[PDB]
Amino acid sequence: FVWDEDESEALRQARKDAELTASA
Amino acid sequence: RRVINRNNRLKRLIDLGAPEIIVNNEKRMLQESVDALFDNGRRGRPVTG
Amino acid sequence: NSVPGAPNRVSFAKLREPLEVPGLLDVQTDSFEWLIGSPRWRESAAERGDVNPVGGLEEVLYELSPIEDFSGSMSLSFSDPRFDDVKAPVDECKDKDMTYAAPLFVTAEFINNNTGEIKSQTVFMGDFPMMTEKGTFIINGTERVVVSQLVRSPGVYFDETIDKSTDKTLHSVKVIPSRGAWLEFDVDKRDTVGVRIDRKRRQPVTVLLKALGWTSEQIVERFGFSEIMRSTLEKDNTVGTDEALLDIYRKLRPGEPPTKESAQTLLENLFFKEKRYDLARVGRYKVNKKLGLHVGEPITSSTLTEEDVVATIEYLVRLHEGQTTMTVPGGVEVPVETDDIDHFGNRRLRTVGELIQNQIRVGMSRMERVVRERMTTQDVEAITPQTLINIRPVVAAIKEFFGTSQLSQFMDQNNPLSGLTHKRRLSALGPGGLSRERAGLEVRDVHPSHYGRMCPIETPEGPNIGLIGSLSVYARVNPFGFIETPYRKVVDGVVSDEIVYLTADEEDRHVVAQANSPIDADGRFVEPRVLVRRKAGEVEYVPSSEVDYMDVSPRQMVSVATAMIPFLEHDDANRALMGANMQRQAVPLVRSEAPLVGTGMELRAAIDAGDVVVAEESGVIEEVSADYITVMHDNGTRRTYRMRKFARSNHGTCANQCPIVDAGDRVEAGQVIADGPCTDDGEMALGKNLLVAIMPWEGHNYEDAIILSNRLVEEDVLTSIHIEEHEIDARDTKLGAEEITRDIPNISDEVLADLDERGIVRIGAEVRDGDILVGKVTPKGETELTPEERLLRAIFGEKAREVRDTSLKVPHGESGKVIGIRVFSREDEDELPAGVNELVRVYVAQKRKISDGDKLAGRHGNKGVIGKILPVEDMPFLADGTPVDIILNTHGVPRRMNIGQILETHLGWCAHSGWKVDAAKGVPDWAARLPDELLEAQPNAIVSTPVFDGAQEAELQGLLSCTLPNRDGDVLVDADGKAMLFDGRSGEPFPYPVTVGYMYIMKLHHLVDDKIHARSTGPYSMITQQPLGGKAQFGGQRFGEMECWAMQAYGAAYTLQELLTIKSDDTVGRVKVYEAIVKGENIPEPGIPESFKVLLKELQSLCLNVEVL
Repeated sequence: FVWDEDESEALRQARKDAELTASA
Repeated sequence: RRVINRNNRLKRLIDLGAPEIIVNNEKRMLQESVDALFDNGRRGRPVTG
Repeated sequence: NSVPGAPNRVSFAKLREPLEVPGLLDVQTDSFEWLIGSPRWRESAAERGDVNPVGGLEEVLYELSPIEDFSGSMSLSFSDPRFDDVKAPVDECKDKDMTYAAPLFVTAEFINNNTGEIKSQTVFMGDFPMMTEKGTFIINGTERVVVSQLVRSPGVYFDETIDKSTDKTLHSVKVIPSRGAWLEFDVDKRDTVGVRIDRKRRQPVTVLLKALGWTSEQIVERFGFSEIMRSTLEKDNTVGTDEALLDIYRKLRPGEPPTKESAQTLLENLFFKEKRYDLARVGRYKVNKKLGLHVGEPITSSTLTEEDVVATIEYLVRLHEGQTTMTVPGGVEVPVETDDIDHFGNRRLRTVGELIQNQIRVGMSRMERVVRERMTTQDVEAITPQTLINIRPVVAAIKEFFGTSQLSQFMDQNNPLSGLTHKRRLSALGPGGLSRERAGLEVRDVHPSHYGRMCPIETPEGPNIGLIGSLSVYARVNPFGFIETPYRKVVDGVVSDEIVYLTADEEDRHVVAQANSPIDADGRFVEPRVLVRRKAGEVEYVPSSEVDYMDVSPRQMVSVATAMIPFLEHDDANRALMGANMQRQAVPLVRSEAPLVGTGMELRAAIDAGDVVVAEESGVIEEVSADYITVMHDNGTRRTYRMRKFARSNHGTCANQCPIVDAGDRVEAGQVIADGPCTDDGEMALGKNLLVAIMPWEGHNYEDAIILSNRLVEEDVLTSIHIEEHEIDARDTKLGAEEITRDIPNISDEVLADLDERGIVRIGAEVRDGDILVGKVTPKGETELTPEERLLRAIFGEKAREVRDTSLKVPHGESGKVIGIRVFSREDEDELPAGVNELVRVYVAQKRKISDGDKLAGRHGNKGVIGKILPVEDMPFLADGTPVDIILNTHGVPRRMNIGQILETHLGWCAHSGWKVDAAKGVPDWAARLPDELLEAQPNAIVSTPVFDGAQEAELQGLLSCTLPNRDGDVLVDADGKAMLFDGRSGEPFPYPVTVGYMYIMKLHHLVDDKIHARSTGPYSMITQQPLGGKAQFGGQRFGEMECWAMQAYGAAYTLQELLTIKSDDTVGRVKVYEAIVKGENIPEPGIPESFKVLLKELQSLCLNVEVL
C-alpha cells in the first residue's frame, strides 16, 4: 500500500489525452 | 506559399489523377496547413521555425 | 595607531579592541589565488593547519584526469597544472584595449593500455585572465565586477510538516545532491513512508531498503519501535527486493524489462555514481557535519550510503515522535530536529574558481568530452599528447563567460569605496540563482543570526532590498562559504583574548556576551547579571558568570558604509541606509576636504582604497614630478613610482593622483605617497564642513525646498569635469565605404577652418553644441534627380558630387577641449569589426560649475536638493558679519530622525572653532572621564569618535558651555545653539536666537543632463514609427494610460485623440498639419483613426466582413 496516491487521475488523463495527442 | 505549392501541387495533380489517397493526403494536409494559416498547433503539433 | 602618514582625528574611544583592522579585499583573490593555489596561498592555507589544500585546479584535472578510451586500451593523464606569465603593465591593455592575461602550460600524459606507453607534453593551455592588484580583471582594458551568490547549503534537509486535515506533523526531508537527482522521505499522513525518490509517487522504502538486501526482520529488529514503519512492513504487501526492484524500476522508467540493471546497475549508478551521481564533498563533509557520523574521517566523495540513508531515516522516525538526540551505532549521537533554510549555516555562498571551475569544468568537459569521441576515432599510434587538443571552446566560454557573466559587473569607478561596496557587495540571485519573480520576503527577511555577517542596514533598494548585500565587517568566511567571526570567547570574568572565527551554528550552542560592557578590568564585567541572545537569539538577560564568549568589539554586523555616521541611536535607519547607499553618490569635484569631524573609518578605511601611490620601502625620497616619482629605495635602489591624471572613469573623470611630499625626504614602505581622486589629504575628500542653519525660510527650504548661498561660485567649491569618449568609425560596404576626409560639400568654411588636415581639429580645443566633428564621408547613391535640380545645378553650376556626405557633430550640452584619439584602423591593422577600417574615440573637458536647484547633502541621509542660488550680501550673517553657508528648513527630522545633524553640528562650529576645558581648579565631571587629553580644542582641528561610542550630550552639551572664544575672544555662538545674525538684506535683528552650525556634505552624480531631456521630434520606429528615442534623440517621453483617464476626467478628446494621431505617429498631420503649422492656419482639423481603417481589411482577411452604417 506504500503508494502515495494520485498516480491515476493525472496519469489517467495524460495517458488518456496522451492518446488524444495520438490524434494528430 | 506552402499552399501555393499545394493547390498548385495536388491541384496540378488532379488533372493527372491517381489513387487520390495521395490527394486526400495533401488535401487535408492542405486544409491543415491552412488552419495553420488560421492558427498553428492550435491543432496538433504547431509548426515552429 | 600603526599609521606611517598618520595624523590624529582625535576620537572618543571609551573602549579598547586588542583586535585591529582586517584587510577585507583579500577575499576571493585568495580564492583565485587558492583557486590558482599559489605556493603563496599554498603557504597561505598551508599555515593555520590545513592538511592538503589545493589550488582550485587539480581536481579539475583529477576530478576527471586521468583519461582513457571506452575500449579500455588508451590511457591519457595530465600534469603541469600551471601557467606562463603576462606581458603588460596591464595598464598596457588598458591603453592597448585588449584584456590582461598570461599563458597556460600544463603537461598531461596519454598512455597506451595495450602496450601502455607515454604521452606527456607540457602543453600550453591559455594565456589567461590575470587578476589585478585591485584583485580584478578589466577585460580589454574594461572590467566589470563579480560578487558571489549566497547559497543555502545543499543537502537532504529537514522539517516538520503539519496537516490542518488532522494537523499531524508529516515532517520530512529531501535529498539534493549536487548534480545527483532527488529522492526524499516524508512523514506520511496515514502510515507511513514518505518514500518516493526524485518524484515517484511512493513506495515502502525497504522495497528499496530490502531491495538492497534487508530482511523485513533486519529492520523491525533494528527498526521495530519504529512501529509506524511496522505498518510499512504491513501495507508493503509486495516482497522480493527484485520483485519490488524490477517492479520499482517500472515505478522508474516506467515500463521496461527489469534486466539486472533493474536489479541494481543504474540503481547504484542513480546515486552510487560519483561517475555522475555527484553531491558536494562539503556536503559530503556536511553529512558527517549532519550527524557526528563517521566524522573522525577527513573524508571526501559523493559516496552515497544507504547506511547513513536509513540512518538519518530512522532519524526522521525517531523525531516525528519527538526525540532529543541519539547516537546511531558507532556514529556518535545527534540531537534530533528538523532544519532551516533561513539560518546561514543552512546557507553557503559561492566564489570565483568555484564558479569558473564549474564554468571551466564543463569547458573541459565539453572540449574534453571530445578527445574521448576522438580518442577512439583518433586512431591509436601517432596521436601525440597533442593531436587532440583544443581548449579554444573553453576560454571561448570562460572568456566568453565574462560576456554573459552578468555578475561580473563593471566596477563603478565613480569613487573608491563606491567601487568598494561594489566589492563586498553580495547577494544570492540570477544565473541558475533565484528569479525575484519567485521568492518570499523571507528571502529579504530579517532574522537573528545576521549579526557579524553583513550590514544589517544596507541592501539593494527597489524591489531589491532583502536581496543583496555584503559582509558585516570582520569575521572572515569559511573555507566553505561561511562567516568566521572570532569572539571574546570569555573565561571566568576574564574573556579569552582570542579570535574564534565562527560559523554561527555551533556557537549557537553558546553564550552571547556583550561588548560595551563594564568588566572588572579582568574580563570581570563588574555586574553579576547580564543579557544575551539565546536559542532563538533570545536576547536574554542573565547573571554575568556564565557565558563562554563575548564579542570582538562593538559594531560589527555593520557595514563600512554603515560604519560612517554617529548619532545613529537618534536617527532613522530608513533615512539611514538611505544615506548609506547615498554615501556613494558623492562626486569628486575638486577641492579636497574632510569633515573636520568623522569617526576613524575614514582614510584608515580609505587606506583600503589601496589606491594612493603609497610607500613601498623605507627609502628616502627621490626626484619627483606629477607623473611618477623616482624613489630612493634606500638599498641604493630606486623606482620613479608613477602617478596618473586625466583619464576617464566609468563616469567621466580624471586619472588625477596628487602627490604628498618632496623628492628628497625619507620614508618607508606602505606609507602614503600620493592621493588623487576621492583623496583629500590622504583620504576620501567627500564634502564641505559647512555652516548653514535652521530656518525654513520664505518658503525656499520648504517641501524639500533648499536655500543656497552663492559666494560659493567665486569660491568655486563646486565643480570638476566629466568625460565622454568620442568615437566614429570608418566603414566599408555596398556603394563604397565610410571615408574620413576633411573636404566636404557646401560646408561652411571655419566650420572646416578648424579640424585637422583631414577632419577633426586638435587636442584641447573648445566647442559647443552642433559642432561638426569627424572628417568622415561615404558614397551617396545613384538614383537621379529632377532636372529641375541638376538643371538648377546647371542653373548654379554647383556640380553636385554623389557621396553620402557623412561625419559627426556635437549634440547638446557639450563643449570643452579635444582629448581622445582612439583612431584605430582595421586598415592600420588595428583589428576591428567588419566593414570598418578604423575608428577614433575622443574626449573633452567640461567643468561643471554647479547649478543650484539640484541636490546634494551629507551624513544623516539628510539628502538635499539645491533649490536657489543666492548672492552673498543678501544673507543672514554673523553679527560678526560672516553669513551662512546656507540655511535649513525644519520639520522633517521630527517626522524623520537624524538630529545628530544638530549635534554633530553643534560639534561642527565647536571643532571648527575649538575650545579648552576650563576644568582648571577641578573637573567638568561629565569631563571627569573621557578623552581628557582633549581638555580643549585648539580652535578647529582633527576630530573623530567611535561608532556606538562617543561623548554625551551634557558633556557635548557642556562642551557647548566650553569654548575657544574668537578673535575678540568672542563667541557670537550661544552656549545654547541659537544666536542672532541679521539680514544680508532688510538687515534688522531677528525674533529669537539662531540655531546654526556646519556640515561637510557630498555632491551628486544625478542632475539635469543626467536626465535633461524632452524631444521635439526625430526618429520614429521604422515600424511603429513612434519617437525613435535615442542618444541623438531625446527619447521623446512615452506616455501613460491613467493619464488618458485624466483626459477622460475632463474629456479634451482631441487632445489625446490628436496624440494618438499626432506626436503618437500621425504620419499625415505629422506631415500634414506639420505643414499647417508651416502654414499656420486653422489646423487640419482632427481626421480619422486611419490605420484603424486597416482593421477592416485585417478583418475581411478572415471572411470577417461587416459594417457600421
